[PDB]
Amino acid sequence: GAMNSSNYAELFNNDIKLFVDDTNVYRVTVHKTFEGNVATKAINGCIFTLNPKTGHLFLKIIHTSVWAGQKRLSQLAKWKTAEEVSALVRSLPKEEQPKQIIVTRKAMLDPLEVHMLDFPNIAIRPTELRLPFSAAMSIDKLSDVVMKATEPQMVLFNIYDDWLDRISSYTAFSRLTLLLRALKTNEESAKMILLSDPTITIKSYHLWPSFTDEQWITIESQMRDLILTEYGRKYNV
Amino acid sequence: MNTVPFTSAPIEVTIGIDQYSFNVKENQPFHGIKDIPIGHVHVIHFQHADNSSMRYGYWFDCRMGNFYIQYDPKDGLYKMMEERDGAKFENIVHNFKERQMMVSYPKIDEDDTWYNLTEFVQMDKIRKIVRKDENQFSYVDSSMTTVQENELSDPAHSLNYTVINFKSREAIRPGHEMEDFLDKSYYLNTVMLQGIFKNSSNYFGELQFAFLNAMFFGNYGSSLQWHAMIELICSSATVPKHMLDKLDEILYYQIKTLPEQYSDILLNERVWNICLYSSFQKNSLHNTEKIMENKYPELL
Ligand SMILES: CNC[C@H]1CCCC[C@H]1CN1CNCN1
Repeated sequence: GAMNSSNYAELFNNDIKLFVDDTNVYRVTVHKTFEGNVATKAINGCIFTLNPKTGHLFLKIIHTSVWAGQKRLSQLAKWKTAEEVSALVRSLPKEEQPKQIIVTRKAMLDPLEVHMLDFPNIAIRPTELRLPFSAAMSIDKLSDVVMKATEPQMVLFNIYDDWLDRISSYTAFSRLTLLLRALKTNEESAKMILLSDPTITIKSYHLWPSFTDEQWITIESQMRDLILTEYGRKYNV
Repeated sequence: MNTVPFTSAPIEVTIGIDQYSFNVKENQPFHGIKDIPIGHVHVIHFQHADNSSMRYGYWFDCRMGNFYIQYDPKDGLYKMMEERDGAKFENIVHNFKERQMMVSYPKIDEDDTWYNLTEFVQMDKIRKIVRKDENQFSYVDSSMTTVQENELSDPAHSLNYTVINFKSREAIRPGHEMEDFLDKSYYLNTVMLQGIFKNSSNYFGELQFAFLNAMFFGNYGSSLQWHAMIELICSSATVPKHMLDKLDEILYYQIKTLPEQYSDILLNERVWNICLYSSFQKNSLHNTEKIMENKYPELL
């Protein structure tokens, strides 16, 4: 059933599972036409498919060519998402395929269920959590690889960098969601926090700066302040 | 005209015959139902005055034999039985008619209701849904589960309706996932019509039989089946025009006949609002939409 606050630690047991977020699959800019009408122009998107225990991000880039000549693109986007997730699972060997796929939006359940009928033993689940994975395109390297793609492409990143060498999955997931919740509430501030100190670099194959443990504690504290603040600045409290 | 005599009426019971019903008191002198129209299936059904639980009854076609009702005090119900001795039967019936101990199937001449509810319903297909091949008539009650319900527990006592499941490999062609799920024409026309039912008459007959079991027995799995078969048509973009026109007539008479006070349990809001207002056929069921809007505007 639905993943929520109560069964949170199931994410970090040894049953392979993936989160799928489709928020950034179909992305548009809205603009005026010469006649003063409005039109959309699609830009590249991505499926965000994440193993929360290991940090594997299977970033399937959705090139704007997949929308050419198609109608009802917001609906197609959910079925395209499901098609690509199903293709991903099929590509994997059996022991490496997930036991559960958790979708972040309920509208992905039926498209993914239908695409996975060949896998009756993979549970497709919703969640009540309001996970901030839409902010994945606020991570500079992810946004960069999506926008530069000239064809469909799958790119692999560890969204935890090397954190698991020192902290547990549970803690790594909590750090990720805090970083993303911050980036989603105030991207400018959030990014300023992460990069304020020039001496702290990001490794070639990483996404985040190489903070020491003590530096992560400071960073994590600053991200909480931001989120609390923007909650005031938004609600006047 | 045919007759279904009763040996006796030892327990107080409401007796139904098709869409009609009458009350019979304990040990009232009642010896059956006469003037039953030939050419249609019929259902004779029962609700005990003491245990309104378990409505039950029997589907039959008087052309297939001489049938009578006799209470069984061991099993506690009115049982349909076949009399093979034709002269014994004629003699019993004539005596009971001469003593005027039978009620008359009370059909108004203008009234095509029963025909319109059973147009495509055949005894031979009923007998494949309700499996009991040593009898020519078929028992149904409120509690019987469907084969599909059993998959989600006694198989001998099941309603073997055709399994319809919109999220099934049978319903969904590999590579047409979105296409087949949003437009079920493949599933209706190729899988179900061409493949399983063979023609739309058999499809409509199972649809009508499922409605009737839902209405007369409050049989939940039958109601599920009726709505699934409606939904499969309404959610198909490509439906033969004659099927749509006939479906509109079928549903019109089902909605017309439904008790005003049972619509809360027998009508699925989601299916009817989807079918009448969002589906591909939202514009194709004019009679059904008008009667639904005038009679159950709350549901919608
Ligand atoms: C096919 N399992 C995935 C592995 C790919 C090669 C390196 C180890 C795993 C890499 N991770 C990073 N994000 C994506 N997966």
